[PDB]
Amino acid sequence: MTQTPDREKALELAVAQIEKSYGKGSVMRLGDEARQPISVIPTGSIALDVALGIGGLPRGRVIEIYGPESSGKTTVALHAVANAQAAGGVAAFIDAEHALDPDYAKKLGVDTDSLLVSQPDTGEQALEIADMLIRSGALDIVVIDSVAALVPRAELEGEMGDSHVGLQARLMSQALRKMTGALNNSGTTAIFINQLTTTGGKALKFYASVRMDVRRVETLKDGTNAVGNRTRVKVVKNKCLAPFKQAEFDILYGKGISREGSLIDMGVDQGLIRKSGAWFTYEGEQLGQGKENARNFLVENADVADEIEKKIKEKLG
Ligand SMILES: Nc1ncnc2c1ncn2[C@@H]1O[C@H](COP(=O)(O)OP(=O)(O)OP(O)(O)=S)[C@@H](O)[C@H]1O
Repeated sequence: MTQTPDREKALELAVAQIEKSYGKGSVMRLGDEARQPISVIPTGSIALDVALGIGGLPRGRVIEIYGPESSGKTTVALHAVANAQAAGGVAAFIDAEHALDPDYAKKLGVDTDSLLVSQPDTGEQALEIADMLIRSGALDIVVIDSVAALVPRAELEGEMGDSHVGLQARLMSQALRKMTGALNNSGTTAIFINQLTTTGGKALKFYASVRMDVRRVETLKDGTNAVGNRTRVKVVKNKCLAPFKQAEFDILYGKGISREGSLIDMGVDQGLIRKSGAWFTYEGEQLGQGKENARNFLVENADVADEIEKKIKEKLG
């Protein structure tokens, strides 16, 4: 085929016709600029926000965060909550692990007091409770802790002959379908924490519109012991912007995600902040000597912090 121009035009209608029936994120080029909506739940880390493309989590979708135990998910999730919350939004927390610490959550910015919590007996109850709580069209964000802890009724009792094995993947399958509808039809985004899959996974893997692979990189040293960690997240799936994009941020013990720290790391890799060796400078005057001093600077001089964060959004968005 001695073609050339008439190709790019035909390929247009291809994609064009693909999206028209399968959705707008069905086909993409890893290079495509990202589409951008009105609502988006900031994750609390400008780095990851600019790796999700839309600058934060997508409403009306189902998000999946998975990875080793003690990676960062619940933090990354609780943050999403604090944001959705600080915008006058209401959130619920479906607990199947019984491992939430409000003091921490509160430090991150969660308004625990008005944080709706639920602790289901069986897995179905947990998902059925999340359903209506979703159909009310009142919740902004809902997070189910552990897709691996939602044991079906059967297993929880004595089981049945009929045909068992793989009761979750079904409990999930069924659930996910009935739910997907109410989600992308109410504007409530739902987060599913997965503990490192094949569990109830499969189902979710596909329904999920954004899949996050969270993992700890190093144990952030601090001259002393260990303030926080160096988490690395990678959107393995993302129907809202080109996927396979990754980000890294710090999680200070008891402090949570270091917004400021991200402000700096993104700052330098965007030319807005300079590095005169150990020295962190920003458009003239100095920020400090060493990322921590820098961070410690931004944390209090919160007035400038916002300036920098503001500009990075005018630079990429
Ligand atoms: N209650 C807490 N108090 C102090 N630090 C915490 C607390 N919960 C989490 N962290 C820190 O945050 C990081 C892990 O976030 P987690 O909430 O454990 O998320 P995961 O998403 O890692 O969670 P499991 O799956 O580990 S709860 C680590 O660096 C922890 O030290």
